[PDB]
Amino acid sequence: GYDRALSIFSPDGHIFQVEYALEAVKRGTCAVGVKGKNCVVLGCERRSTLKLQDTRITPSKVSKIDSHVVLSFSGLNADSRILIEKARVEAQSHRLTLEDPVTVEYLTRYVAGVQQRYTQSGGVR
Amino acid sequence: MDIILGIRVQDSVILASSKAVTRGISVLKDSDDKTRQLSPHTLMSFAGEAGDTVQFAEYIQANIQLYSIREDYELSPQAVSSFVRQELAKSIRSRRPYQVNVLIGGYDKKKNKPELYQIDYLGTKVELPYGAHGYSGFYTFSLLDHHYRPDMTTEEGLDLLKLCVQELEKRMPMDFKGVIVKIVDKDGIRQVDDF
Amino acid sequence: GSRRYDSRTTIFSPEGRLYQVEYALESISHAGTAIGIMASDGIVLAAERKVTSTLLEQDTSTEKLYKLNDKIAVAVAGLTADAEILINTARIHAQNYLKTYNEDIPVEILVRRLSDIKQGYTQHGGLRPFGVSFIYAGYDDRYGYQLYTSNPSGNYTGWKAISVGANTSAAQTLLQMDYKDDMKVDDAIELALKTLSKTTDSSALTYDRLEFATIRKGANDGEVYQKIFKPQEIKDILVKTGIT
Amino acid sequence: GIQVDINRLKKGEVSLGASIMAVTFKDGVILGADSRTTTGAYIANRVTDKLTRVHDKIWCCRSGSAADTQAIADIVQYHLELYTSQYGTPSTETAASVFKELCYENKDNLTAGIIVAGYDDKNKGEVYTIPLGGSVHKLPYAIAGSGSTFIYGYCDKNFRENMSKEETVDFIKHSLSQAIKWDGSSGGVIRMVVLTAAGVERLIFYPDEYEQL
Amino acid sequence: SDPSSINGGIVVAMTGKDCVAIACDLRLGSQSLGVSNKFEKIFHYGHVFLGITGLATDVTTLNEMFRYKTNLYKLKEERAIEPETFTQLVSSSLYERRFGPYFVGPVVAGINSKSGKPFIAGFDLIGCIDEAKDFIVSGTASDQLFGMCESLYEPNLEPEDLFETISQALLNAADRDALSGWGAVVYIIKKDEVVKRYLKMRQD
Amino acid sequence: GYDRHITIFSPEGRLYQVEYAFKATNQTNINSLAVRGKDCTVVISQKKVPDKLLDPTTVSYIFCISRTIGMVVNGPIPDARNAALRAKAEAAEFRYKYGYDMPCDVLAKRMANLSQIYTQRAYMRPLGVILTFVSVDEELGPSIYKTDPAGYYVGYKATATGPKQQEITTNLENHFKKSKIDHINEESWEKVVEFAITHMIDALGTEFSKNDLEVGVATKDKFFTLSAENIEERLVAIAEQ
Amino acid sequence: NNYDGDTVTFSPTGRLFQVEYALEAIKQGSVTVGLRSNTHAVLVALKRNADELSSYQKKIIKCDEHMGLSLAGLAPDARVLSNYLRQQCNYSSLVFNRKLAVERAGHLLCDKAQKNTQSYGGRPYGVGLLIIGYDKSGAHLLEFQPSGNVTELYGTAIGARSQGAKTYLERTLDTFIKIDGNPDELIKAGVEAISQSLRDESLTVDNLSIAIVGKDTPFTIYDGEAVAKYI
Amino acid sequence: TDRYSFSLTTFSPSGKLGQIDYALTAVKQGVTSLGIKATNGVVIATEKKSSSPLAMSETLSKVSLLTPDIGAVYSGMGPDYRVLVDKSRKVAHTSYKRIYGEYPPTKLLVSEVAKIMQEATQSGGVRPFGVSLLIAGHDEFNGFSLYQVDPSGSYFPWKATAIGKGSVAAKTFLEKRWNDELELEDAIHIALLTLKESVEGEFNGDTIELAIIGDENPDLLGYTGIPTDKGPRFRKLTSQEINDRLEAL
Amino acid sequence: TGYDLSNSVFSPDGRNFQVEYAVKAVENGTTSIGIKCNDGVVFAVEKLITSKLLVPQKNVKIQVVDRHIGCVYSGLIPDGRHLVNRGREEAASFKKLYKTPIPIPAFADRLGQYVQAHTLYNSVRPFGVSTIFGGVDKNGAHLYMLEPSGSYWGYKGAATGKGRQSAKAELEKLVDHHPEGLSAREAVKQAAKIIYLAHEDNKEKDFELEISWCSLSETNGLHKFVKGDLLQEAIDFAQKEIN
Ligand SMILES: [Cl-]
Ligand SMILES: [Cl-]
Ligand SMILES: [Mg+2]
Ligand SMILES: [Mg+2]
Ligand SMILES: [Mg+2]
Ligand SMILES: [Mg+2]
Repeated sequence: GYDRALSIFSPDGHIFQVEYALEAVKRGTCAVGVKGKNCVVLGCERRSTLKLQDTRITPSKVSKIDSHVVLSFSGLNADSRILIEKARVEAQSHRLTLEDPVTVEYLTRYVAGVQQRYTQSGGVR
Repeated sequence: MDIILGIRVQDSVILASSKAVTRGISVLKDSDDKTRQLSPHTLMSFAGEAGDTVQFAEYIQANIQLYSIREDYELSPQAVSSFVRQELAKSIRSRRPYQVNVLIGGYDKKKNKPELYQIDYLGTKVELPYGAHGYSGFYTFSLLDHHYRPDMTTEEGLDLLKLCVQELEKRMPMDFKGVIVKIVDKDGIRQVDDF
Repeated sequence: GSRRYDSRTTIFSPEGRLYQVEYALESISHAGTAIGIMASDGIVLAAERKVTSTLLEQDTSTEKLYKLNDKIAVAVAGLTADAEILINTARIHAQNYLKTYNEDIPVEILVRRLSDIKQGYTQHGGLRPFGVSFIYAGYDDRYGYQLYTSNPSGNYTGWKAISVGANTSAAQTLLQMDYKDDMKVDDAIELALKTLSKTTDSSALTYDRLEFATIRKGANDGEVYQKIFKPQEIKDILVKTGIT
Repeated sequence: GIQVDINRLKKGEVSLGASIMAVTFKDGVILGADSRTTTGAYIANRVTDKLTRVHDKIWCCRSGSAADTQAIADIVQYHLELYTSQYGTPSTETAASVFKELCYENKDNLTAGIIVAGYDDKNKGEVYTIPLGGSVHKLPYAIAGSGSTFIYGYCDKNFRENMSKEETVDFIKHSLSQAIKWDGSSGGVIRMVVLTAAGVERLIFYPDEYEQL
Repeated sequence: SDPSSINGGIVVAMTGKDCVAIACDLRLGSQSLGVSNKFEKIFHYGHVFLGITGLATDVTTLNEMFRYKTNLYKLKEERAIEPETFTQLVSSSLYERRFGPYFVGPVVAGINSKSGKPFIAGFDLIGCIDEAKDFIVSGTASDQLFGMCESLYEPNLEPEDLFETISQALLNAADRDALSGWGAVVYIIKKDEVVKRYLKMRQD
Repeated sequence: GYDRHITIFSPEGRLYQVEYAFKATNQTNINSLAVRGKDCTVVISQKKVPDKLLDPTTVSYIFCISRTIGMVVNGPIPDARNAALRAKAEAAEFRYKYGYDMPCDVLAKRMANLSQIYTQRAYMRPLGVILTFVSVDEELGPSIYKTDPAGYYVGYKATATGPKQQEITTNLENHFKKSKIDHINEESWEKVVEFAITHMIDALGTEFSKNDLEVGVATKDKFFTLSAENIEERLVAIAEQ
Repeated sequence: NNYDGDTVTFSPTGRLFQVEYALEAIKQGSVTVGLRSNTHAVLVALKRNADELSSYQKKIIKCDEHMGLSLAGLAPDARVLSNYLRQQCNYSSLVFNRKLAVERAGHLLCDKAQKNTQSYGGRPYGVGLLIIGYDKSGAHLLEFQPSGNVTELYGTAIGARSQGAKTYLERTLDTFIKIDGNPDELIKAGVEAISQSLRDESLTVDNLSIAIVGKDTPFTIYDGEAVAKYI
Repeated sequence: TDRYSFSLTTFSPSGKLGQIDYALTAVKQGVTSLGIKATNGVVIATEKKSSSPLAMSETLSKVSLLTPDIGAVYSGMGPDYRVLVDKSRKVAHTSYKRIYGEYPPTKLLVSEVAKIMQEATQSGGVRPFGVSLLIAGHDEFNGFSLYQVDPSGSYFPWKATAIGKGSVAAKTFLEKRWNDELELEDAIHIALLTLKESVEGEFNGDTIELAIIGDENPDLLGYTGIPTDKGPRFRKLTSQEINDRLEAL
Repeated sequence: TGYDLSNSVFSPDGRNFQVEYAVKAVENGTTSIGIKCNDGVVFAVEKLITSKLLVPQKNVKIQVVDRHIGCVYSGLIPDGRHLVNRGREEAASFKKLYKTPIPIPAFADRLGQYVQAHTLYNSVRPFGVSTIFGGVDKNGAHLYMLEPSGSYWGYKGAATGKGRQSAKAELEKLVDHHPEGLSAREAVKQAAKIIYLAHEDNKEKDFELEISWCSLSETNGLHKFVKGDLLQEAIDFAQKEIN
């Protein structure tokens, strides 16, 4: 298996691969989240250099993880699908063992844990 | 043993399932619901080896719910039944097979038709107007051959079902503590509380 | 050890870009142009063969257009060898779905899985990405006629009309100009060919330098037919639209 | 009895119940065997060759399962050919060790009663016997197979060390003659193989001769 | 406990003059209990027909498997699979599961589109091919079918006459078997047309 | 320029590591020669023992691969022995699996395919050796097949290998132009060895003692190497004519 | 320079720089002293602290009832190697009912350290060890270096300014070797030896660390008020 | 252990795959080989560049049988070709004949070979194959066909083509001579003419290697009895058979 | 260039510079020798006394393989130990399968192939030792010397280390003056002398002598160390010759 340590420290104490990943997020379309008294609203930007699009079938920017939780993102589109899939699986697994749907904090903690694991695992970015 | 029945009528599918859970010479529970909702318009009843039944039902339930979230779309009863059959078909040649028999009652929203599938633990699928697993069939099939009509209403189907339960209560050796009845139609799944 | 010779294919640049994905897209931009146009009653796939030789066997050839199943087809842009690896995977995935659910695979599901495979080669494994861009053209009973595109990054998007490969900038402008929503298949056929005829690097567009296909509901009553055009059928449709 | 030797075989497999023996003498060593192979009471092959070459001047007598002994002998021949390419001619002891290793390590799955016999120039004639368990036993002479039970008495009384070639051939002929006469699993022709400094000589003896001894 | 006779069922195939026929019963049971009278055992992939008797779950599984394999075949080969080739594919696939086999008795039937020659073939559960000019039989009433076919069959029958012979063979065999019957289907296959007929038989 | 360190293509379509493996061949500074007779195949090689402390009997570049096959190597002894051990194993396995002795040309192909793998796979380096296989094959008769680090192999009427290979090659070429045949028309192997030594003396221009040469002979059903006294006897016969 | 990237590379003069850089980590480590007579063997170690608010880094580790070592360099690497020694001592007891010889202990450490200097990916151990013990052939003192080299000695010292203590022991060789049947006098000689490596700092109660093993003495470590006797 | 688990072939900033381009440069250096398709057959041919006159050129076969109805020839690196032929023969059995009980059609075997060459372009710790193949073959439903396969794994069907040293000139020569009404004997004649241009030294049956895919050969089958089995369509022309056609040239 | 940075890489000469660099490590090490005699072999080695604190006689460098083979080496001592550990596994599996103890030529190739294997990949380093070894088998006495490249030959006499040229010169004289052969007891005495003469190339630190031997008559074909009276007798002989 490909083992190379791609994410590593530099003399000044930075992990450049993690910081360059943040630049990819800075390139991505804008996403905003605002929570009110009895609701939360997720807003998302869609760049208008793409005409002749089919909005029926084009992947939506906001994704349902379970019937009560949603996930939006900014950055690489292909990467986001992998996190969403893992999160959806974990959401069903939680209902199966705990007999109760995930909390928003738990689902976040899981997704954040996956992201972290890719910062100190060999062979991955 | 356990009693699970199914009757497809004009506009709905009706599933009846026994409430008794027996271990040894003791009826441990008399209010057990031997079914899981796989999707808003698909219901699966089950019966067989202890432990295996619920473990299998919930495993399927989780997989169908995962599909629904991923595609934001409900799988047809035919598609769900085929998925369930394949899982049982894999299972039978495993180290330890699931000894579970199921009935899948669903309402296909695209076709606007009710559908009833009977699948045994070997992975043997059949679509039927009426179905049953275990020793129940030895009484209910011949009874339904006589009394069943294809164009019946949901109310006529419930009276036809009452006729089955009465016969089973009369001639079955074991006390199965009545049945929980559920109806699947265009408006989804609901339970008949007084039976 | 071996560290010395590792290119590190799956890393970020300081600007937050994937080197190998960007360079794979640069490769694809030199490939023969492929166009997809979606109409209300069907889909058109048109593609330009890469500088044809007169002694090339044209009728028994397949370079650009491939069949994934009875309802779905793809137009290729990039390395053909790479595309065939992905095509056979896609063909198998479609048959796995049919075996499991006794229903033809929904177009998006097939596209997503094929795009997820490409994504994997950019995040792990230390291998180079697939130098291929697809245009997916297919039909299902949920969304009807659909056009998608995927590229080496593993990102996919849906389209009404789209081009991949060479001169996409010029091609997309022309499509954006003449396309409209209430369009028919026969009109879309004419748009596809006219667009290629103007964006082509060749002197004149001829039958022997093209691949063409349609996905209509033109079969008898509520069923979809895939037509991969023969050489003579392309020759006829080229005269009928007044290009030659 | 002999049954638990034959009770070992897999159902329906060819049986190599046998009258095999190897005898050292002044000039070297002689291997001897019958030619009968059975499937129950049917003789599958009446002209079998149970004396088999694993090296130029290292041979073995096979008994038990035909399949198992053949598979083993083929592997041993392979090992000794590879040994010769690297280290030169192997000793008879070395050959017996390779046989033992296969028989012992696979003692549960195998039924192979093998006698190993060879000629060195330093060590002269040597005989090693390897029974079912996978143990090794170096002896002046050895007998084995279903028919050997009937000639323990005869062979012990008649064997002498430093016999001549003609005497040893007579000793083997008379012995196997009796083993064949009494054992139903043994019969056919009496094959022999002579191992000396002179080379390798094959001998055969037919019923009409040995029966009326 | 005997996989091949839990569900029950029968398939038979015959050749005629420039045609083939394949027929099956409709019963699916659980030992003594009859469960379904709509369970067809004949499938087709292009112009090649496959009938399968034995354990019902494996009948279903193998149909889905050969649909899978013939679809990929068509995409790669750019043509429909022929009966002779398909027969080999069935044999390979069954023997792949030599020491954990599908409990089935499949039967291939069809006409080669190139040569026009009528073709039939049968298999055991581990994939031993049984080729035949005249007829192939399979299922819980195989003995009965062998008896009916051997006596009723004659070579070079016309499609209309062949229909009567195969139908009478299946019906009278099924009525002497407890686990077979409950309806029947007969396929008559010509070079470029295929007729499917449902037979009236006793429902006990 | 890391394309010169591992086995990948250079801009001009070359594999430099393979080319440098060829130069390692002549590191020992030994010349070899192989010829075919009617019933036999003879291979000869120079033997150079510079150090006085060496046991000359252990200094050898000829190997007995199987009973029938012999192999002479041009190149460093560690790689030579590496190749010899593998060839011995492959020949033994072939006999066990397929029930007959591995032919000389089949073994050559097998070792050549192994050599090819080292030219394509990066982690394995090529062996810096040229393997010359000789036998009297039961189907094809007297045979000479030679393998190099590139994975190339071919049969030979006769051949030579080493630093002064070209001089030996043309010497043999001129003989076969004259004789008009593919082999040495000679009954006994003894005189085929005498031919081989004589033509090496003419080509190289040096005289040989019994300890300056190493000889291998292949006949039907056995390959063997000659002792110092066997060669001395052979050198006497050349001098007396 | 160009030949110090990894352990798998030789320099043009035949040196392994990654092994030499591991050796350098030992020189930076705090001083520790080892010495033995015929009856007993003694380890003396100067412990080091981060600051006045911190504890003093423990230098001595027990391996068995009859064996143990002191460390100098990377402490986690000493923990790995000492753990390996504990298992090997223990394997010898469970399988052979036999106390592991101090010489074999050294051989096992050598071979473990060596494998890390010939393979790609791994690294050499960054610690030096002084192993003492009493077995069937009397008292023993070993010196382990992460190059693989293990050496049996009467006395030695490793760490920063270890040359001072090593010179003292070289002078005192004839005296301390004959301190038989007297633990306290052998320790005194070790405490005086380590004192030749001190600069500005002196031996205090929570600074000094002593260990001993012998004929009728199991391997025991002395810290805190228990070493106040020897100041 | 093999620590090279990463790609040795990668995209350069310009979008080139360097190792594939360099492999094609190796093919350019290689000796000329060609293929021509007729109405009733296919011909493939090449020059036998001998390394030494002492070497027996008969033992080195540049034209190889893959199946009874499919043959192959190359230009580029000979050792790479040899192992591809070994792998190509085996894959014809494992992934087809052992499944369908019959030999694969030309296009599919070609597809399997291309897959092997594509993997050497992407897999870890390997370089691409330094060869271009020409594969001629026949099968019942597709008839006669001729394919080229490149180091990238790309393959194209041809009416006629040439690869290697003098391919540019050879392809021009074939464009003038090729028509859709060519008989097999005419295609062999044109092949020899085309090849004479690229060959410099001796030009005879001993220096030229040439094989055909034509009619079935019952005599080359080795047995009789089964009517359906009619023999291999692949036949390698002998040294004598070539020289006969060089007289009436 | 850069051809010397990685192992298993050919230079344009056709050389593996990493192996040549390992030879430099061997040349840096202490002197060790081997002497073949009438019916056996003798091994000897130079042990540099770094300090008074080194326990005499208790840092043994010569190693035994099986019961009949002796091994000594110069260079990186741990690399030599690793090689001997492999040798013992090779000798163990040979005796396990073939019953007879491993022959010396057979044993020599087992080491040779193992050392050669470490010149095939860049993921491993070549061995930093030249190993002199041998013993007595069925075919008589054998002496071998194995180098970092994997190259080995049979020897009448062998030497390696910092004083190899001095030892080689002294060995060449013994071969010339004793064509019929040298006895086992004589070879022990000569071995001592040659180490003392070879110590002139390493004369800063004084040294400790260590000798071992295998002989069909003297040691019954088994490997033994030279100790006590026989060792002191050999030292006295060497002391008398330098003066
Ligand atoms: Cl036998
Ligand atoms: Cl091979
Ligand atoms: Mg008898
Ligand atoms: Mg019936
Ligand atoms: Mg009935
Ligand atoms: Mg390489």
